[PDB]
Amino acid sequence: ARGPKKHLKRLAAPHHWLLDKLSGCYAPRPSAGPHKLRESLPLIVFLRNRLKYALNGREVKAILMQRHVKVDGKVRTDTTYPAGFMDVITLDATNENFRLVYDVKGRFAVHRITDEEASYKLGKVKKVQLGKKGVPYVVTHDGRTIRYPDPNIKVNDTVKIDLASGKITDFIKFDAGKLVYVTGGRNLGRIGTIVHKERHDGGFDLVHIKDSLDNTFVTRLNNVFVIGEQGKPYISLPKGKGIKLSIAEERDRRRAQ
Amino acid sequence: GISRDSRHKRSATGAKRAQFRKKRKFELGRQPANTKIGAKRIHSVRTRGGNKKYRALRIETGNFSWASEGISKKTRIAGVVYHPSNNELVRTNTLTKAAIVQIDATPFRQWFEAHYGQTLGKSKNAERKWAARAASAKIESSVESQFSAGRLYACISSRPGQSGRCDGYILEGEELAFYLRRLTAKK
Amino acid sequence: STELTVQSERAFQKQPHIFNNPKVKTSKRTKRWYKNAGLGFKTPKTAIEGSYIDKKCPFTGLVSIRGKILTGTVVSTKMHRTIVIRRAYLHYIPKYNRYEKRHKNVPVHVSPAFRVQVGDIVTVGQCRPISKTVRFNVVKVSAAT
Amino acid sequence: PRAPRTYSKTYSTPKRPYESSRLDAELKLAGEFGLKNKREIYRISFQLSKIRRAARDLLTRDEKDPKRLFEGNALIRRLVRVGVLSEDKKKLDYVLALKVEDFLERRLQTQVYKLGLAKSVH
RNA sequence: GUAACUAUGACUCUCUUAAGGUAGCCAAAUGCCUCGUCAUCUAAUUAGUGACGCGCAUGAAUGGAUUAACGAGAUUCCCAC
RNA sequence: AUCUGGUUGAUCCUGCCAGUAGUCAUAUGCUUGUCUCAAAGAUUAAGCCAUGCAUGUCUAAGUAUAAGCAAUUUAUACAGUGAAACUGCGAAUGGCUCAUUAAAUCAGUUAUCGUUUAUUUGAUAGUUCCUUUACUACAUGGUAUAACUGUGGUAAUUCUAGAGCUAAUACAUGCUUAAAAUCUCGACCCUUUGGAAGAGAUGUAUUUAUUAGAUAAAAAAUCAAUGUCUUCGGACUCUUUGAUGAUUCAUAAUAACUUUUCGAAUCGCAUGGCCUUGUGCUGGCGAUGGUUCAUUCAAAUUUCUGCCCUAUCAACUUUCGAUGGUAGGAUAGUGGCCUACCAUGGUUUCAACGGGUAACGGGGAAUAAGGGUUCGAUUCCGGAGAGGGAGCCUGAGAAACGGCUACCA
RNA sequence: GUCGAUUUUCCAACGGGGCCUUUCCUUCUGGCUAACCUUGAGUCCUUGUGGCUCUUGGCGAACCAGGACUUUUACUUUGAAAAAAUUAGAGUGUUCAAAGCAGGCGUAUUGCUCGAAUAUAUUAGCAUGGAAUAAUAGAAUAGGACG
RNA sequence: ACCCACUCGGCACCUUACGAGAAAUCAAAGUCUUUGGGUUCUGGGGGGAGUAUGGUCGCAAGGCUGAAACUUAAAGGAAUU
RNA sequence: CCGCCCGUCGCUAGUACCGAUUGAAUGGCUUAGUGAGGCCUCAGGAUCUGCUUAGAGAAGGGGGCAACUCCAUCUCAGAGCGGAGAAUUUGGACAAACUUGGUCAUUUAGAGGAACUAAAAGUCGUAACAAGGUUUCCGUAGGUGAACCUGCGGAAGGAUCAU
Repeated sequence: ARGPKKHLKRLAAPHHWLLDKLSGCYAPRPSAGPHKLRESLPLIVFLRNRLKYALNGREVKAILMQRHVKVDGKVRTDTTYPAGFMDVITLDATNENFRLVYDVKGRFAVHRITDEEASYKLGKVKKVQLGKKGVPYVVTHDGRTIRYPDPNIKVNDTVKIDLASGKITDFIKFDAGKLVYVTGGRNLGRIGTIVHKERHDGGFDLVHIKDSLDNTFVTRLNNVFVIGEQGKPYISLPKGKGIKLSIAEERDRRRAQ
Repeated sequence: GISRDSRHKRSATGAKRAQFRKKRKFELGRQPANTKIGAKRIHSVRTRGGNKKYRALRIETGNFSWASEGISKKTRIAGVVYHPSNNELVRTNTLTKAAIVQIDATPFRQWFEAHYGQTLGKSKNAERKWAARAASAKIESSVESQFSAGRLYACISSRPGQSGRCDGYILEGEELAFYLRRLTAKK
Repeated sequence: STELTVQSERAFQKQPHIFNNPKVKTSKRTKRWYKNAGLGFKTPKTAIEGSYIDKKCPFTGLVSIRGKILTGTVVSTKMHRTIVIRRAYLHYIPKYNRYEKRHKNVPVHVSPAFRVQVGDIVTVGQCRPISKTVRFNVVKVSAAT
Repeated sequence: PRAPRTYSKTYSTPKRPYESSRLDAELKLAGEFGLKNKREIYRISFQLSKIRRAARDLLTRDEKDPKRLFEGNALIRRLVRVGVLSEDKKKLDYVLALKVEDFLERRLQTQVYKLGLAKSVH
């Protein structure tokens, strides 16, 4: 290729931004940042498309460089900043604290939250190891690294981050009876509880999840995200609560109104 | 340059592959600037992200580790005596990994005498230490000879063409027995 | 399997970063490093109690087995510490609703821990590229008389 | 270069293009509704041929299967709202025998005619 | 000698005594004209080669046509010198 | 999901020719009023190109005496706006074409426990002086020059020569450390249950050796290194460690090592806090920069299985790597990738190898009972190339071509 | 059985798990055993084998995570990740349509609100259940099996 | 033993006929649009042409494999008058 | 059946092959020999250099005896390296390009030679269709203006389903 690409053609963008086919041949190529390019949502698409606060990708620059839109409590004026899952986009004006979580269908729906709740994130625990000077650290899906975790925090767990300081508060381990968000499978957007998981040695450990209709589906533990335990989820779930109604009943809901 | 590519080089079935890709940078290979003995000289090469690589030429005074004692002395190399790759590397006296050499043996004499025992090759607190070492151990009649001889056998562990250093590994045990047989076999 | 000589080659046949400290009094005086290959492959007793080196061994070498675990009959064992396995399979053609046989000869490195002949079923695992052809190491053997 | 804008053609020329019976039939149900050319009828014939393939697609398979139930009801609903089926013919077997005539009885010129204040459909 | 057509393979007669040179080959060491004609080799070739043949006067053990290898045989061209 | 005309004097067939319908197929011929939408020098010539243009970039936050405009009510060092040049970053993206390319690219799916990764996002650095009573740190050098000022040269080019200057986050050097512990070396006396004055070293990075990185399970005699508690018969009890299917892993410790990498001689805005009024000591938000580990954008190899026509291509590969081994070299790294020394291997009638392609692969496209057949230069993804080969500098990234060098046209 | 929207038996069809009929998913060490195969005082109690504050001796099958060996394939089931655009197709009066992914409805002054579904991608790889069809070996000089 | 009657197994057949085939016809040419027991070889209108070429074999004659350009609306099978 | 129809020959106008010519051209690969260029490397050392407090005569060699009221004061013997550093060149691998033959592929000239198809049917016969007047045909061998003829063996697709 001769060096890394810096343009993203419109058709080749991730579908879940819903980017109309016409009107421009290019899409916002989201900068390098906390989340992966395919699994991210740039601030341009958030402010201009989903909120409709700005018309063009020039008016979002006038919104961002006037230091309003804080992604994890920090200013962030990069128009293609990859804001993704569990990030709290905070518009200081209007007093809106959107936590970017998945619509049931498999897109980032706008989900307004209170300020009492918009002061943590739930980082899914990726790798944990001893760093130099034999100091244990945890790294989360966000690219946040936290030195001196609880020594019971293993991989696949979730950890509340303070996000004002950037420290761990409470953590939830990964086994049966725990509530789970799914983070991109075709089961993207679904919220259920764990039944049991597999021990596929170097062969993708699957987990069998059951939702609130005794509806069991299988997903990989990397697309699986520990959100809490039965009854009290650690965040506000969006309207629907990841139930995934079949074509008939979802059309019946839409036509009842 | 000296491309390390696999996409030349006659496929396993026997077929001569048709050349595509006008030789690419990232399959790069460079000239082996061979390191001789004495009159220290180092040339640096910029490699794949600045990440400097030091090619030694005429390198002197390697850092040799007597493992069994658990120490390492900065020593002059004399000459290469045997190499299991070529016999021309020996004649040219070129320094590479696994090249068996003679080092000056006389900061090791000076250490062994000063710290542990008494004249190998034959105040109060220092006498306590000696009398506490209390025949810690001896040498098994193979390394004893080489201190008196003036220069003792070692094998290079550092890759001096890349590291820029000729460190490592004084011989001892069945390794020395083998490399004595392989030396005395030829010459 | 040369055989009956660990001191055959010009260089010293070591295990790397493994030391036999000669001042220490250990009755046996022979320290052999070995690991668990993983994925429930029972490391053979021949490797643990052997005398060979083989740096390309999945037990006694610096090559971790990761990837996939294929299987096949042994065809040729004529070259040193490398065999060839024939992975017979059917290729279904969607037009004629029918299949056809294909060989796919794969060359595999055999550590001296095992002994193979012509017409043995071996289970091999993917490792780092050992040479120009061989990518897989032998982990299991099943000689059916 | 941005993205291919999708076009599709709505008409279809009949297979054997000189046939007394077809020519008679088409001129008749062109003269009734006051059409301009034979492609009007070829279009309505193409639209009905799309519906009929979509009907047979949904029919041949299992009964009381979400695919058949959803797509079948969607089509019937869309047709009964056009007026090509009436209240009492919502079975997905009436739709298979739907007579291009029925679609041609629901064009704007035909309705302007049949609701008076129009004096001959031309 | 006649005849499709434009150069003739069908007819006809008389045979040099007996037969009319067949298969082949050639301006051949055998062709007068002849430095034959066409091609090729050369800037230019009475030379060379390959074809053409009503062959002054080719030709079948007075052997005809090939022909590998061999030649202090006769000849032509090319490279090295 | 359909056929019809044509061999016969007529007939039934085999059968092909013709008709018939379509073509996000192409060309062409007449005709052509309106609306939306919209391909377009791909086949032949990856053949040649005049010319104009397509890559440059500035904030409060690198350098400013423009001999520029400011010009007035912040300025006596600078401070606004705003050229040139140095510095930084980019120019490796994009766009274009399809010539090469037939286990090659490519698709789907694997692996990096085999590596590099500017930038982004997270963390992350009291240890550099070197023997300790006034050696730069309230701040080093030109060991340097641009731009500018002048003196030129060629007919000429994005020619630059000599001279006069002057800065930098440019280019060179170069200090400011708290506490505690651990290690080594020794100023100490008495035949012991034998113990110390002090001195130095111990950041990070490199390189090499050595050690730790634990483990299915209950009791026992004994000798020694026997050091405290002897509650002076005798008791010592609790002795620590993460992750993976798996590692020599992460990480730590011992000995050192290095033409000793890094650690902020940097810039903007507010200019607050305590009085010992020095015109001190301490102090916020920022901006760059910086070492290692993560992360992100990537990359490089990489597992498995799948490509069109040919036997009028049956054997192909091995001095000049062909298959494997050992070691070395090289590489960012794995590897016959290359070198040396060994063994004689490896592919193949399940079509190797050779030849052809008016072949870049794929997502797809046209036709439409089902099964298919034909095509895909071309709006997306990947690969390749910039007249043809080769080479190489600069950089995180190139074997770059709107970069350089040579050869051929 | 009811308020032109829905559940009951009299009563079947389809597709299933346990259980033994010689039938055995190889089964362990801990954790977990909820538990009665049993009773520690028994008894809240219309005459009641109506019902638990709770627990000796052991169940295991609610329950792994470690052991640790499995005579192997094709075949088929279901699931996993399968880019978008294209295709099929859901919704919506771009005036209709090819399209587009918009729009819709109220005070239409501070507004509110449904959408941008779903489906095939029958190759290969990964998991998953079946074990009818097809092949391979197992005890033959027993170097066979189990304790 | 030869012969006679009944009986099977295999053989070379023959005579009458519901299925098949364009028909002549048939013990398979049947079990075939109600299309699948296993398997090898061959053909795709008529010529050019079993020709050229290239291999291969042969003492030779020849054998094996085996094209294309171009040409043409029929050529052919069976039965009827 | 005054039907049909086969070859030679002649006229024509097409296609293909053999063909001396060391044919020619293009392309790939390749032998042996020259081998630009950058890169790695053994040297080289135009110039520019800093402290050299290095002895230096120089007599306002600082507001004047004064190790001047020492200057980048006069002027180099040095000197070290603190060095930078151009051409130049020593070998190395990478490797274009050049010559030189080779071998394969494609394209293509050629005097002549021997064909084949077509086209009016023009010449010669009448080979085949009837028992086509010699039944036809196959394989092979020879002969001959032309069809064809004859031998041997075979077949009915025969003009015999017969003792």
